[PDB]
Amino acid sequence: GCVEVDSETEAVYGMTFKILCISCKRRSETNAETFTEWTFRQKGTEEFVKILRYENEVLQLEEDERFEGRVVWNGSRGTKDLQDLSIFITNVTYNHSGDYECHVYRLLFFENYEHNTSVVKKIHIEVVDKANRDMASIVSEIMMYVLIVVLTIWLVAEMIYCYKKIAAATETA
Amino acid sequence: MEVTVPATLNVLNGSDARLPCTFNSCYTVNHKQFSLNWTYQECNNCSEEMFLQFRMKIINLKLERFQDRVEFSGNPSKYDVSVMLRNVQPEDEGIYNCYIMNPPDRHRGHGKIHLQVLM
Amino acid sequence: GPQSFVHFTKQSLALIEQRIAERKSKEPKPSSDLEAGKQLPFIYGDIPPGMVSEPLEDLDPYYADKKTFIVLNKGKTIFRFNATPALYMLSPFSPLRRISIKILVHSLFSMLIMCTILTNCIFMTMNNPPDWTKNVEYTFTGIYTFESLVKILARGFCVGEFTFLRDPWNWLDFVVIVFAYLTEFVNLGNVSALRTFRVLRALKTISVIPGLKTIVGALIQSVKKLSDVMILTVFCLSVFALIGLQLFMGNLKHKCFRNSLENNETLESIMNTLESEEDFRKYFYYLEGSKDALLCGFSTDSGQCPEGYTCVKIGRNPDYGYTSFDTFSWAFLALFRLMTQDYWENLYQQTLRAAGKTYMIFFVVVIFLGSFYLINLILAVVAMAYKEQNQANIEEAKQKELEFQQMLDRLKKEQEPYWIKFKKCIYFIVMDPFVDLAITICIVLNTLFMAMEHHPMTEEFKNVLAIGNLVFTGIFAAEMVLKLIAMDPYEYFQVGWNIFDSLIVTLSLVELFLADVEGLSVLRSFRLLRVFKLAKSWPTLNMLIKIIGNSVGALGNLTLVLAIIVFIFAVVGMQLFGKSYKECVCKINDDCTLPRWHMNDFFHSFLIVFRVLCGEWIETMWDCMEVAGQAMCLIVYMMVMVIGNLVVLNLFLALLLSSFSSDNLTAIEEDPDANNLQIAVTRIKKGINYVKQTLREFILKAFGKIWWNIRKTCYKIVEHSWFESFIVLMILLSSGALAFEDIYIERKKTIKIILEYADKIFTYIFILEMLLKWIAYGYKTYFTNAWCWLDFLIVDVSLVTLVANTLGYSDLGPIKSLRTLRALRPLRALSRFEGMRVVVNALIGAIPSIMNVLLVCLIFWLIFSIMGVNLFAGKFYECINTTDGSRFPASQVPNRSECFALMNVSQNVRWKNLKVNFDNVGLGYLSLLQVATFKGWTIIMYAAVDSVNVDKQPKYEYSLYMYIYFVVFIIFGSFFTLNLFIGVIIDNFNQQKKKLGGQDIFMTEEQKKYYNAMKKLGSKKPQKPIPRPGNKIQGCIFDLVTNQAFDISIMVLICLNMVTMMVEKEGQSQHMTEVLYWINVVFIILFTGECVLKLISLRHYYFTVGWNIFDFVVVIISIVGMFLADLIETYFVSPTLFRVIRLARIGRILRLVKGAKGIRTLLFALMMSLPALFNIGLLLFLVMFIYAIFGMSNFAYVKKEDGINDMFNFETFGNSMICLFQITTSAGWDGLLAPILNSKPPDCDPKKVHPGSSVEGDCGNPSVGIFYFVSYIIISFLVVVNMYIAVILENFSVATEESTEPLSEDDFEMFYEVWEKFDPDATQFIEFSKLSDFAAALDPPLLIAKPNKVQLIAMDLPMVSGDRIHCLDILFAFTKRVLGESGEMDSLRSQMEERFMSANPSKVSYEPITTTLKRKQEDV
Ligand SMILES: COCC(CCO[C@H]1CC[C@@]2(C)C(=CC[C@H]3[C@@H]4C[C@@H]5O[C@]6(CC[C@@H](C)CO6)[C@@H](C)[C@@H]5[C@@]4(C)CC[C@@H]32)C1)COC
Ligand SMILES: CC(C)CCC[C@@H](C)[C@H]1CC[C@H]2[C@@H]3CC=C4C[C@@H](OC(=O)CCC(=O)O)CC[C@]4(C)[C@H]3CC[C@]12C
Ligand SMILES: *[C@@H]1O[C@H](CO)[C@@H](O)[C@H](O)[C@H]1NC(C)=O
Ligand SMILES: *[C@@H]1O[C@H](CO)[C@@H](O)[C@H](O)[C@H]1NC(C)=O
Repeated sequence: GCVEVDSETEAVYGMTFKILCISCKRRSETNAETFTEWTFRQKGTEEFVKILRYENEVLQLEEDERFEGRVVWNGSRGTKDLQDLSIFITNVTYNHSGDYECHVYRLLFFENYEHNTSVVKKIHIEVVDKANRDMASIVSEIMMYVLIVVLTIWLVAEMIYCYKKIAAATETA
Repeated sequence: MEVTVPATLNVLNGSDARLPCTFNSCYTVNHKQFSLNWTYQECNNCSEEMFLQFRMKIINLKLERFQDRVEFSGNPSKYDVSVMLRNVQPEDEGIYNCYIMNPPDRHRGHGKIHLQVLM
Repeated sequence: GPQSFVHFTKQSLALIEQRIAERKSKEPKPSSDLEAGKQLPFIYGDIPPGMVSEPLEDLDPYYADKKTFIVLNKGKTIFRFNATPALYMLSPFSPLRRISIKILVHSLFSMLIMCTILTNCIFMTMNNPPDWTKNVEYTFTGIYTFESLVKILARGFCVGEFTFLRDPWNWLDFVVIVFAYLTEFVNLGNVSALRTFRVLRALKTISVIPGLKTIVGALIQSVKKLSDVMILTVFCLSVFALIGLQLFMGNLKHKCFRNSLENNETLESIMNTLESEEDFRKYFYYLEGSKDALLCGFSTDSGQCPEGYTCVKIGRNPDYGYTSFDTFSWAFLALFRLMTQDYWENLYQQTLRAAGKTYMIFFVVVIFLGSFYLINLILAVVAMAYKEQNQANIEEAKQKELEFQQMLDRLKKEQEPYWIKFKKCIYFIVMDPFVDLAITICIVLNTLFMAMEHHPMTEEFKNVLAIGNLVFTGIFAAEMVLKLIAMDPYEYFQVGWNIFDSLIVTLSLVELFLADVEGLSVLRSFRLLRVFKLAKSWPTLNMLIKIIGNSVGALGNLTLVLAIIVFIFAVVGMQLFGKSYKECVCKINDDCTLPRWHMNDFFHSFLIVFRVLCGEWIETMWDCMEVAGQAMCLIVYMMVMVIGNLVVLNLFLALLLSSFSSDNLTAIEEDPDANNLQIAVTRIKKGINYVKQTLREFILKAFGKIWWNIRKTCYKIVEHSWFESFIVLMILLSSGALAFEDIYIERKKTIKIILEYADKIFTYIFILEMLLKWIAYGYKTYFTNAWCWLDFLIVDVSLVTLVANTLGYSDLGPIKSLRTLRALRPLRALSRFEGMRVVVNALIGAIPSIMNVLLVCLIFWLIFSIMGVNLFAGKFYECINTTDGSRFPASQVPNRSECFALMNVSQNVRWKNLKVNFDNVGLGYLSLLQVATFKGWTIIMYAAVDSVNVDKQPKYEYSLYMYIYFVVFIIFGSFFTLNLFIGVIIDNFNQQKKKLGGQDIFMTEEQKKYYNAMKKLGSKKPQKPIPRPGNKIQGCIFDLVTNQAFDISIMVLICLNMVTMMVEKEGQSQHMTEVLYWINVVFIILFTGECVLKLISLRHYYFTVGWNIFDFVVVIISIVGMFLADLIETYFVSPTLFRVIRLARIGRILRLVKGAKGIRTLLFALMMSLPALFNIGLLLFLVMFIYAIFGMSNFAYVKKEDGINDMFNFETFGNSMICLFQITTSAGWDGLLAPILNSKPPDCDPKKVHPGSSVEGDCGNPSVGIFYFVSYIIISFLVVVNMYIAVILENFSVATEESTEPLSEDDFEMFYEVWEKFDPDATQFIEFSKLSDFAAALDPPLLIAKPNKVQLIAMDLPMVSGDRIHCLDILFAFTKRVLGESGEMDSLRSQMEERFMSANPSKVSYEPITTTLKRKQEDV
């Protein structure tokens, strides 16, 4: 089922990016009328201003020219029980860097009860000129390579050793 | 529903007559749903007059024919719906009926007592 | 005494009383061949015509003094009596009592009583009898009164020793008759229970049916061995129940409470004014369809309340409130559940949901000790007990036979047209081998032609099957009628198989001719039984036939009582709870309609008794406890459990041993015909060799040292232990890397990359390891070794996955799917751990047998599944409403067309089929597997018994009596196939044992070297009595601590500690908690007191006795638990840690075992079993792990319908192992399978965008789901049977060997002084003729009394040249007589020889020429 994933944090300038925000309901079986607001603070400024609000399978996108187009909903489709509020940002420009508050507003619909939860997720986004390969990737690659090499070295060492040994042995008789 | 009453009850004029009625219903007695009606008919083919009814409490209709001589004398939670007729008079002779519903028990109970007044 | 027959006369009586007087004036056993009830000995021959059935003088001379007399039946039956005048009124000579005896001893009378009992049973079965049943019960009371009057008038009431009342069963008759009298003549009241007491009439069966008393006696005596194993089961259930009470106390009460209570309400003001389960829902969280709140938990790994709902502890336990851990009582009940594994899946998924998933460890321990160990101890002892009887009886039986022979022998010593032409033609035309092969292949073809049925059969196929069954009936009929006229009609009907065939062809012609539309199972299933004629040749199906024939044969009387029992309990249930249900149905089924399993009818009562017999008693018990109170219902259901399961188990073991008696029932000579099929086999082999030769004839007519150095090198580097250990390390790490591949893997976006690169490193290492082994062993040696093949295959799959990944051909369908085959990677570890290797090669050596006993099982279940398909074939298509899931009422929407019209005019209505139905022999096999495992059987049954037609809305119970089908199926399959299976398995696990030389199968070498010492520990008994130390006061202290008094007082103190530990309960007052804490304080200080006393006295030696070490461990653990829990309570907070620590106090409870020899020996057998169970547990953990990886891989994004909750969902190696442990005991696999079986998108949605992840599609693959689950069930079943065999072997072993050790040194010194008086030269050589006085000159225990030569020749003593013998061989030969055949014998033999060769090197004078026995054989 649903799995809370943290979004990526860097976007490659002049390309596209996908801001994940997954707010799984605690109990899958229940139902709700989720609707979300996304607000964002450009790195360097101090204010959280709304960019989009997505209720009832329509993305009312705010008039900020920092996002005139360039964004479309990649979140749950045609369900009105959203549970996946990720948006897609085609054409990541340098102004898309900063902080993103993904406000969810769930109305859990129950037996005789309408709870109205407000979950908030926040994301840090850096617009980079070129995709920096993640440190874990390169560290893991270097580790694998040095480990392979040292393992073959240890093996061939023990090999040459036991071979010299058994060779002295077979020439002894 | 099993309802236990005496088919005939013989009482001396002027004495107190307890009309016993208990009922074997397995379900617990919920006072918010339990129903009891006590009625009175002079004969099997005569009109019934309700004189006491339980609806979330006790309801005594104070029929003129009984004056204020009717009293409840039971305990519904203990499956007892008996009534008391104080200082019995000759005109009290007749048929008395204990009707009982104990939801969600499906079947309605009915007890019938023939009260006879002795000299 | 062949002429020992004199009418009992007054004169004889006179002599009797005279001899009594002679005995009484001066102040042997009854011969077991002249007792009453047996058969008359033959020495008497036949009875004179007049003397039979008349007072005869008592024949046993044992009673020759007492006033007793016999009367013999015309069937030569014996009946004791008492010659005292009956009731001081009726002399044995009064013609009244005379004819009384006359009528008592007969065969008309027993049949009379038995027929009356059967009619009375039939009348009991009715629940609401009509009016005339009053007169019928009058008649039955009359017959009982009359027969009891006959008996009491004949044999006297109690006025004599041999009399009515002394008969124990006659007490039951007396009770029956007096209760009938009362119930008829007093109108006591509350008759609902009095009426029940007349069911004891049905017990008089046991008195009347000839030969049941012995069977009930056998069962009663088979119980008396369940003395220890019931003490122990009560004790283990109690300890585990105190544990459960200490951990989960009040846990199953958490309920997801609301969070926005308005109107200033609170939890209490609500929990007071709240009664209806339609109102609880407004304030709690009830799942869409259910009748409880949603159990939640405060931890993070427990369940989860939906948002706006807090987890609070209030309300009413789950399941009508009956099952929980709030009180020790309910703890014991829930643990009886969890032991009998009876719907324990719900206790599992309820505690794990409330307490937390971490507590699965508790269940692992409970199911492995309590469920697995106890059921095996039971199955052990009864078996052993039962086996004992067989031996004895069979021994005794053959003994009597010998006597009969000798008895016989004593007597012998004392004596000292063209119609016939045609008939011959056809009898030759029925050519045994060829027409036999024809019949057999036609039988198999008819079966495989009926199996070609499915539900939506196009009419073409249907008429094909029609004419096919026509032609097959024709062929079978033709051949049977031919065989009939071939021989004499009499000769035809002589052989049983021909009666079978004739009956079947009769039925076939019946329903062909008459075209019975009302019944289908009348024919369409009975033509199937012909498949049994394969028993001719098949030597395994023949074993199933012999098992069944036993069940209705020799070992059939036992089966009878089972019927009786399953009847009696049945009608008991119908009389106690009968009216109670219909009266209280509104409580147990909100619709005010009887539940599916009531006891308001005799049929349903028998259903529920059968259900509780096959191991599903709990749901019906909750309903019955809700209606008829917790008082009667528990008594009834526990009585049913114990009695019925005991009888079923004795029956099962009886059939098992009687079939395994194949060694004892093998007395047949060479078969009159080996195999008529084999005749044709040989003949066609002859023909094929002939045609081979002819065709070959016609065809011929028509026409560098360094390399071996390197290999030795690699051999070294691959055998070198460091390399093996390193390889196992890499294997374990690769399996871990598999385990991390959850659904959350996308969240851990660093572990993902590390694991990817580590998979690369691992496949590289394993390729290098493969190459090393290659260069070392060589392809020839390598590919020979199977383990090497599994490694090769799995590393090749890894390699191809790697190359497909690096090339970039990922996501190309199969390759992606191929990644899931990566899950077979842990299996590479199977070859490194010798435990798993030895268990696996054991099971692989046992596969062949289960191939035959699975082929017979598959044929049998195919018979049952075609029988099924014929009855239930798309009659499951209900027209449910999906909103709630309630089958529409058959009053509307009768025929499917209406269901579709309703769909068109409305919504949420689906012409829905079951998922495991009988639509074709395929799904038939699956549903039969379910019904045979009782997991889902209930849904299959309900939807079947509602069947109406091919497509019609099923009515509520329109075909009720098809329950019978299931029960009969169950029995055979689940109680005969299994039986048959078990048979060969033990035989197999015996043969393999004999194959290895009595060795234990499931143990390594090292485990066995441990095992031998663990056996040494058992029955050591060299124990030194500790010496009384030197101090005045220490004096009295030791004097105290050694008497039995002090120890028994400590034991009773421990028992009181138990009873003060269990008296706690959920919600108890604060005051009671404080006083229990103080009582526990006093118990702690007192146990520490006794420990300090033992220390003061025994000093160091305290730490000698292991049990004292356990005592010290417990007392330290206990005072720790006290102080530490105090510190928790005061300093820290977390209650979970607190309770799990306080749990440590139960050590003192455990300390009880010391006293019971009986409890100890059992669990000592356990601790000597633990090695084998560890290897099997390792293997089972590999299999569970491998299946868990597949679970996470392909069953992760399945829908969540039933058994796949938010929890328990194959979404993590934690939850996946939860579910796999659930279905390891076969529990609940129906539910886990149900959502996987959705494929098409009215049940699933194959474009379901899983948020966060990217794996579209939320419905699993059925063709892999059923494979997964069936394979895991079968593997679990095999591994569990291995476990059962291990423990039963250990139990059979501990009991057989009992041993002590004698040892004395002074015996050697007396042997030396007696040596000098006969050997003055100290030559160590004595004469054999002089040894006759030597051996009679020793002192005890070495003394042997004359005549000594009788035993000296049997000792096998060697003799050196000159009729002379050494000193050592005599000294050891005498040593072996006193010490015995112990392991120290051959060890002591070595040391005495090695010390002698070092002192006397002259071996030339030691060479023996013969022995004591071989020389005497030369003399004789
Ligand atoms: C006549 O003398 C025979 C003697 C050899 C006796 O070997 C015995 C070994 C134990 C063994 C295999 C035997 C009989 C009952 C068997 C038990 C019956 C129960 O059945 C099971 C399995 C099937 C379940 C339905 C019920 O429980 C097991 C738990 C129980 C069982 C299989 C445990 C093992 C028992 C035979 C040699 O004498 C020279
Ligand atoms: C010996 C084996 C092979 C069979 C044992 C069968 C018994 C377990 C059956 C037969 C008679 C049944 C009993 C018939 C009568 C009663 C009395 C009954 O109690 C009452 O009726 C009380 C009535 C009242 O108090 O007014 C409780 C069930 C019980 C014990 C039944 C329990 C189940 C019994 C003992
Ligand atoms: C997400 O958005 C992109 C861009 O519109 C779209 O092409 C893609 O199909 C979407 N994917 C999902 C999973 O909805
Ligand atoms: C951000 O970039 C846009 C062009 O994409 C530009 O119009 C705008 O002025 C920039 N804002 C700032 C603060 O530099």
